[PDB]
Amino acid sequence: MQMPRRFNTYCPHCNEHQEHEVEKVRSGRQTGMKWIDRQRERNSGIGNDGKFSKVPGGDKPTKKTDLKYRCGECGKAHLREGWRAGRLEFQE
Amino acid sequence: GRRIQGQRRGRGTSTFRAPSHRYKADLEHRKVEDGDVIAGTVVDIEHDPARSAPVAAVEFEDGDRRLILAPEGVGVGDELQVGVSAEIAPGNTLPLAEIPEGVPVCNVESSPGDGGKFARASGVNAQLLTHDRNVAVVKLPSGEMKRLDPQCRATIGVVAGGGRTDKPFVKAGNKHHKMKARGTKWPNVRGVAMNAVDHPFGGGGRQHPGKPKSISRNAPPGRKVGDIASKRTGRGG
Amino acid sequence: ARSAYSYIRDAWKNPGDGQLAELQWQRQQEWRNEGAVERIERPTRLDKARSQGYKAKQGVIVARVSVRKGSARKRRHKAGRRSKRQGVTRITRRKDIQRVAEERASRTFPNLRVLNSYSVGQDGRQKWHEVILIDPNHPAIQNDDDLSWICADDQADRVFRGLTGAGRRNRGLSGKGKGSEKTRPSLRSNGGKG
Amino acid sequence: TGAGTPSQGKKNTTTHTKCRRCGEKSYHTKKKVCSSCGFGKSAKRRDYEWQSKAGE
RNA sequence: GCUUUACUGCAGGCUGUCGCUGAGGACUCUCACUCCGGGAGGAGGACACCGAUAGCCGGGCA
RNA sequence: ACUCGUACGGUCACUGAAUCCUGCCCAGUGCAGGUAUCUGAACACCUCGUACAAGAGGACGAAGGACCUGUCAACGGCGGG
RNA sequence: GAAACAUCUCAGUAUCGGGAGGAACAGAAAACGCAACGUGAUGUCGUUAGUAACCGCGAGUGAACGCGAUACAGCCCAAAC
Ligand SMILES: [Cl-]
Ligand SMILES: [Cl-]
Ligand SMILES: [Cl-]
Ligand SMILES: [Cl-]
Ligand SMILES: [K+]
Ligand SMILES: [Mg+2]
Ligand SMILES: [Mg+2]
Ligand SMILES: [Mg+2]
Ligand SMILES: [Mg+2]
Ligand SMILES: [Mg+2]
Ligand SMILES: [Mg+2]
Ligand SMILES: [Mg+2]
Ligand SMILES: [Mg+2]
Ligand SMILES: [Mg+2]
Ligand SMILES: [Mg+2]
Ligand SMILES: [Mg+2]
Ligand SMILES: [Mg+2]
Ligand SMILES: [Mg+2]
Ligand SMILES: [Mg+2]
Ligand SMILES: [Mg+2]
Ligand SMILES: [Mg+2]
Ligand SMILES: [Mg+2]
Ligand code: NA
Ligand code: NA
Ligand code: NA
Ligand code: NA
Ligand code: NA
Ligand code: NA
Ligand code: NA
Ligand code: NA
Ligand SMILES: [Sr+2]
Ligand SMILES: [Sr+2]
Ligand SMILES: [Sr+2]
Ligand SMILES: [Sr+2]
Ligand SMILES: [Sr+2]
Ligand SMILES: [Sr+2]
Ligand SMILES: [Sr+2]
Ligand SMILES: [Sr+2]
Ligand SMILES: [Sr+2]
Ligand SMILES: [Sr+2]
Ligand SMILES: [Sr+2]
Ligand SMILES: [Sr+2]
Ligand SMILES: [Sr+2]
Ligand SMILES: [Sr+2]
Ligand SMILES: [Sr+2]
Repeated sequence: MQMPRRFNTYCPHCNEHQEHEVEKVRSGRQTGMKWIDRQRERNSGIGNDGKFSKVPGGDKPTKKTDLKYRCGECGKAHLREGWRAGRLEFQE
Repeated sequence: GRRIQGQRRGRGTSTFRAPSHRYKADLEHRKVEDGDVIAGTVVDIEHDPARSAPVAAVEFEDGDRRLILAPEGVGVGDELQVGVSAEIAPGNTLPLAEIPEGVPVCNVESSPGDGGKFARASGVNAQLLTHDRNVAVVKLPSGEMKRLDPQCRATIGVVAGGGRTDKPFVKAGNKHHKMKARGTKWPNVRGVAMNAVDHPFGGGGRQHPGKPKSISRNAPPGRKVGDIASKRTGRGG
Repeated sequence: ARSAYSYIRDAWKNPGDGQLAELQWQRQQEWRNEGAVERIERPTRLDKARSQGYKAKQGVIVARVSVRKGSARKRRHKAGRRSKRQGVTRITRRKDIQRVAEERASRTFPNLRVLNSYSVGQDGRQKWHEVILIDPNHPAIQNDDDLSWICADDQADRVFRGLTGAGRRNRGLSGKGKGSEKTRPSLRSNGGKG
Repeated sequence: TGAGTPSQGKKNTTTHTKCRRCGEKSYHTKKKVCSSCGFGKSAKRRDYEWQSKAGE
């Protein structure tokens, strides 16, 4: 479906309606310093590693919209509930 | 599964061992210092149970009765010389440097003074080709050009008992007798005729191998069967 | 002023530097041709020996022992084992090479008792340790106010029961507080969790 | 030839005999080792923890 | 029990790297180390062996 | 162990006396050789980060793989229109 | 056992190798960290507590400091000279 790049909607930070910009959530790179990364190093030895021996699962036929709604004046972003869309293209 | 036949081999049990107690001599070259004044007379010609070829019994000048690897045309009464200044006659042992080019040689050493490693089986010979101050190129019975140290000793002539492979065994009984004198388990049951538990090619409703016969070099013992690291297979092409 | 001993100590802080580098390169050639346990008249590291309890007295013996480098010489499982217990290569023994050296020495000398030991280097394939052993039955030791404790019946086979300094360190008994909950008073009393 | 009654007839070999150390008829006269006390194998007497129930 | 391109692992083989290990991206040397030689001495040589780790193959085995 | 053995050897497999013979196929799988280029781990090295460290990135790149070739008395195949 | 099963669990259990004693082991702080102007070798008992902590964060696993007791005991080298 088609989505407008810029449009007027509510801002939970400013507490009033402002012109928001829509952007797709880009995956932030991992540090490899969280607890789970340290547990992967610790709990891995001879033989099977339990949960750390599992490989990433499949995909759903259609993913939900992963979007960021950036405010035009205060410059802060907010997250919303996504909806199933096979393709999401922006207008302007 | 169960360990394959080739694995039971290495354990060195009775069935796989050679009848060493029935063997005559470890046919090595004599230990001379430097001088060549070591010669001997051939007393007898005996049969060697380890190689199915004849072996000459020689008595040396100092009184040492040793069995030597007999070349062709060596008889009782004949004098054989061992050393650096030795005569270029069939049955004499002298280093590769002193032996002229184009002369068939046998019982060649790998490292000088080992006693002879190459060209020892019935009727075979090594061919001495090139000379140098550093290297003596010898052409081994397989057709390989072996670069050797000129100080490596060797006996002149082809090994005795030539043409052994020419006559067929005809019957299983003759093979039985030959094999009872060697370090080999005989008869040979095909893997394809065994159970899956016993061999990689075992099993099936009919007799055929499981996967293809050409196995990798990196294959572990128990799986390395069939055609080991074959560069090619078949006759044609 | 500095002792002559302090110089043997300072040389051994870096066994790959100076005159000692050349000394060890020469000595190891003779050591590689020596046995498993070789009794020596005098210690290679006098400072360390004396520091550990050695005295130039009767009944005080020193012996150099060579033990192989690396992990456990483990045989693979011949029966059913879960993936976690199927290893061969990465398994290491719980006793250190120094403790193996002390035990081998004590067996070569059944009448003597292990006092202490120290490292005297290694090459690519083995490690060498010199073990100070004591004769509990010699009167030269039964009358020594510094060493006569080793003569007591309860000090019999002290090395095999882990009563050596290397024994006590390998048992995790160094720390008196945090971290030594499963090690003191013994590994066995704590259900073998140390 | 059956593995039962007809194969029992060839049994005239002496293996297990009275032991010099323990007195049991377990000294294998061909192996020179006692199956009961371990004479010929060890200086220590043959004993195992499985000869009794675990908590006994 | 058995099979395999089932899941997960474990041996084993191949290969890089570190230690042993030294002198003057290819090369010379000899002093460790290896082998041959009864010995004198010869071949090889900082490689190989061995210890450690990494990648690949890996129903040979669990 | 083989081995008091050394290619006329002995290891690993297939077929199964003699006689007449043994066609075509290397695409897949296997094995083996080669490989400009691509891919390819760790150590060391360089950048960022941290008064250090974790960590992120780069350069280099072994076997292996991609790719090419050889091979069926190697696993096997020899149809429909 | 986890109602399968691989980590986990059974369990450092069964079993095996070596060794001492009448009891063993431990032990006079490179401790603790109710953070203190505080405690003062070590075992053990009660408690702290199924607490903190671990864990396909599943099933399960699981301390310590302190406190109340028992009994109490502190010492010897290496080196300097
Ligand atoms: Cl989206
Ligand atoms: Cl044959
Ligand atoms: Cl002791
Ligand atoms: Cl307190
Ligand atoms: K289990
Ligand atoms: Mg011979
Ligand atoms: Mg033939
Ligand atoms: Mg036989
Ligand atoms: Mg057959
Ligand atoms: Mg059958
Ligand atoms: Mg059947
Ligand atoms: Mg099989
Ligand atoms: Mg057939
Ligand atoms: Mg067939
Ligand atoms: Mg206790
Ligand atoms: Mg040798
Ligand atoms: Mg299986
Ligand atoms: Mg048939
Ligand atoms: Mg269950
Ligand atoms: Mg579950
Ligand atoms: Mg537990
Ligand atoms: Mg504490
Ligand atoms: Na851990
Ligand atoms: Na002793
Ligand atoms: Na522990
Ligand atoms: Na079955
Ligand atoms: Na093909
Ligand atoms: Na169940
Ligand atoms: Na089951
Ligand atoms: Na777990
Ligand atoms: Sr860990
Ligand atoms: Sr693992
Ligand atoms: Sr799907
Ligand atoms: Sr020899
Ligand atoms: Sr020989
Ligand atoms: Sr088959
Ligand atoms: Sr053809
Ligand atoms: Sr004893
Ligand atoms: Sr029968
Ligand atoms: Sr009988
Ligand atoms: Sr015995
Ligand atoms: Sr016992
Ligand atoms: Sr035929
Ligand atoms: Sr092909
Ligand atoms: Sr007190």
